[PDB]
Amino acid sequence: IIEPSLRQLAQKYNCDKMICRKCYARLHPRAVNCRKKKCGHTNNLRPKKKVK
Amino acid sequence: SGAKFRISLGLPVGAVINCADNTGAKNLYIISVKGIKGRLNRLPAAGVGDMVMATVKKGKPELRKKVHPAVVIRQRKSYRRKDGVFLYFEDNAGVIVNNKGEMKGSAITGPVAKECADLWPRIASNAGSIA
Amino acid sequence: MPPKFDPNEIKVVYLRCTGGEVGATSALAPKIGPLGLSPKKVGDDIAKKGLRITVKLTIQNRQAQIEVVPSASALIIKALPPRDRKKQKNIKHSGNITFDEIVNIARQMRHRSLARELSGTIKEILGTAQSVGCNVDGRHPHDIIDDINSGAVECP
Amino acid sequence: MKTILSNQTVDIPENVDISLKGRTVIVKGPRGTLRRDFNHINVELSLLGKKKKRLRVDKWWGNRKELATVRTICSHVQNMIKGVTLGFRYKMRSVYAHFPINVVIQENGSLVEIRNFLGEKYIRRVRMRPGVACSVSQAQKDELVLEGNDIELVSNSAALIQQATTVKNKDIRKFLDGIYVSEKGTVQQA
Amino acid sequence: SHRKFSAPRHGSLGFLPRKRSSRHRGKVKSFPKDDPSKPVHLTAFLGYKAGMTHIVREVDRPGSKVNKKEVVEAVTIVETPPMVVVGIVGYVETPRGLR
Amino acid sequence: DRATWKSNYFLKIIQLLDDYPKCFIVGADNVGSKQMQQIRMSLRGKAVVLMGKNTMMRKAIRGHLENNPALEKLLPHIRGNVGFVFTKEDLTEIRDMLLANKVPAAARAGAIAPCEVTVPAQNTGLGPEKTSFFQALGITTKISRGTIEILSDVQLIKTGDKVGASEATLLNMLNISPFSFGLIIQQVFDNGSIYNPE
RNA sequence: CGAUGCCGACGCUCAUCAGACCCCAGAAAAGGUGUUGGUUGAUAUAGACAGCAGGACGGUGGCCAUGGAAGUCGGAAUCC
RNA sequence: CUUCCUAUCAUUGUGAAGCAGAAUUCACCAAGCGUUGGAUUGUUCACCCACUAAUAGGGAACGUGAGCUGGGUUUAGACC
Ligand SMILES: [Zn+2]
Repeated sequence: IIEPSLRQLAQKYNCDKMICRKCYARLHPRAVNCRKKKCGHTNNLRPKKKVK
Repeated sequence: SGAKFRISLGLPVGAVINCADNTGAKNLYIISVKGIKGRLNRLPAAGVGDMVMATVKKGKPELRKKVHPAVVIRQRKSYRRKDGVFLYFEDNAGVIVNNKGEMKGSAITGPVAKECADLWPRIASNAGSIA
Repeated sequence: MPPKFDPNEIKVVYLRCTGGEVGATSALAPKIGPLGLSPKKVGDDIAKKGLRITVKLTIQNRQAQIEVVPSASALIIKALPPRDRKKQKNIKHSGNITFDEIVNIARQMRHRSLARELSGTIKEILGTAQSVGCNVDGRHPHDIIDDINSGAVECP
Repeated sequence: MKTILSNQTVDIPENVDISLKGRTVIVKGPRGTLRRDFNHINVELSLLGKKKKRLRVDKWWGNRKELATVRTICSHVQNMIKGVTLGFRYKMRSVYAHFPINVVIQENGSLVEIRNFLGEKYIRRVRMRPGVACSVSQAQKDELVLEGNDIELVSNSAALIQQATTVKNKDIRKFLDGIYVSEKGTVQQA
Repeated sequence: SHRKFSAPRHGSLGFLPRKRSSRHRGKVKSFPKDDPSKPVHLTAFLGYKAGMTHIVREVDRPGSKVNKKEVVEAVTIVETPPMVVVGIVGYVETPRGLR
Repeated sequence: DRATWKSNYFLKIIQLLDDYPKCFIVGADNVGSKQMQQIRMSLRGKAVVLMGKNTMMRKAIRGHLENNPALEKLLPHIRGNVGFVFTKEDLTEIRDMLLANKVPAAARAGAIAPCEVTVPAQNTGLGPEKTSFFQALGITTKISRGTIEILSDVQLIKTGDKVGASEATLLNMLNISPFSFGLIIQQVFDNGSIYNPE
């Protein structure tokens, strides 16, 4: 059984992320440049798609 | 548990083994053992108690000319138990079966190797004598 | 009420649409009612122009669906040759439904929103709460946003 | 480029004495002592005033990447001030939707066994960093508490037991369970 | 071209000065590591291989299809008369190696 | 800031002082967007409310130029967010009707809590819901006498404690706040004759 | 490998694939709040950008589309 | 029969979904380890039956004739 607060606490670590469209990294939610040098710090970012 | 300790595989692809049930077949023509990954240039071999695909070459016209799963009951190659007795029957044998693991006929003639009766309980139900 | 009429203080209100004709929501009165043991039967009684959508606040004091059409003027202006689809009537009126005096009644009964000076500020609201002809003929609010002092003390 | 000076001052409380052998700041408070080595970082540290009122860091002739460490030296000391006077508590909650997380503290402050996670039969044991003590919260039904006088060892040792319970080969946005940090306070706060 | 059909290799290259041994007896190349908690004891012995023979025993592996049954198992017989100590040698660690 | 926005800010506040005879210094402390809407909805029946970010600063440049004199007696008193209300009302009506409302506005995430609330073991209003949101942090509450009754009575609410995203939400439906200031007045401007509320 | 074993001048660059000299055997369109310069428009004591201080407000699921759209296929519309 | 490559079919570690689980598709470090038995054709290629974790692609003078085979090209005999 999961509770209201806990779920939004869990969603902080697994569900509110930014993803880099060129290398599929998992960025922190307020980033506009990727982190890895294997795509060139690209700024093509999209939110990690939230479930149905 | 699920132990099936190695028994000397003695029927390579091409073996023609007498059918042993009442489905009306008389010869199973092994095409490929089931579960063997093999090596470059090595015929798959089917031991005793190993599901093996087979095409009846002489019998009921209904059965002939299609691929039926089979199980090898008695093999002629002397195989070892895990107590040092080398049991080997008089002829190759087999029986048609569904891929769900249960017989098509309902009357097996001759003995059945104890290796099979431990593996396919459906066969061990109809076995005349588990030799 | 929602699961099994739980022991609580249900006085639920919801924002419901499509009065009159069913629309494509395929429902008129309830949004959370039927699963709460509070029937939509009496909400259908109020459901029976405007052939079109509204916004409905519905009140459920633990057993009774007393559906109230809100006293917002736009919800009542419209309700008072077939009014067919794909209009595009510029804007929704016939041009002679007396816009300047439908909004007299609204100004005197709408007292639950939109900070009011003397009633020259409620008239700004309830002419802009409208979407039938958008502040009689098509001049939209463009420089009418200072009359809260120069037409409010001269509103009555 | 080539900034002639950018400095920073660390006002330290009066209950604390800090000594430094060049670049090895040793801070001591009500809860113990902490030693940190700032080597290969090239900042000159000074200390002014009676009772050691203020620590002053310094940095001469520093370009951009070599300049941004003057504050980092300052910022860690604050955590070495706070960590020794107050002392850190990192509250962390166990989310479970399958069936219970069975965490038991096998020893004083280590071997935090985590049974029945997602139904697994594996006993995921984790050993905390030295000097970080783990206790199962008497205050709430499902929380651990990590107390320690150093943020790097306290915070890291929390990331382990959080990371040591990771769902694999499943929709992460659906299997929301594990152990996740919640609150980051101090031992005595207000 | 490439090999038409893939295949595993023959033999093992990890054994590849394939030639006669210089020794005649085994030369244990690395003794077990000493855990100095244990009381002192020898590590290796020197035996002679006589032949082979059968054996029969029970077996109690839980879950095996052979549990609590007889098994026959080919064995050797390494005749091992007691040795005789005659000499002592001391080794010192050197950055080059052992001396 | 802009220029037209700045000149409009000059234009809006300068007219409202002339439009209504006098203007009161009422404390417009931290309060919700719609919660302070009602502050403008309550106080306007014959009055104008105005919150200024840079309109309120012209008091300095006006005070030097001695229009509506002596604003230097009132310039550095605006530490904290107090505000002006352009009314034809009087000194006691502005004070009491803004005291009377006592808006229980919704708080912010990640704030601090200098102000405290006692947490008794009775019912204050908790409609159809589950106690699980309280059961998140170990508080278990029963359901009796209508609303959910929080049986805990200890001072759960202290000074300076950290408020999480869900923490302000709980106090919202209980309609209690750690910032219970309301609207406060102690300074009056009356046509050059500076006063305090009478 | 004969010659800087000048206490050579001013700078730029971190590469988990650095770069290193005519013909020459050292690849591009495109990217990078990596870093160091430049050009242009702004804003700051009618005081900045942050952060603390409140949030996507309400008439309102406006009216409609009915294509289901309370911020969404899509609508002359689309304000207070 | 040996080795090598990666632009990876399967295996170890991981990232993303219009990803509930099962199966899956896009991608990253990655060549350690595997990538089969057969009917027909001289066949490389192709198409099929069967099993399998998958039946991925290639190079080394289009590897390899003082290693073999000589089936087909491609001498001389012949027939259409
Ligand atoms: Zn990236």
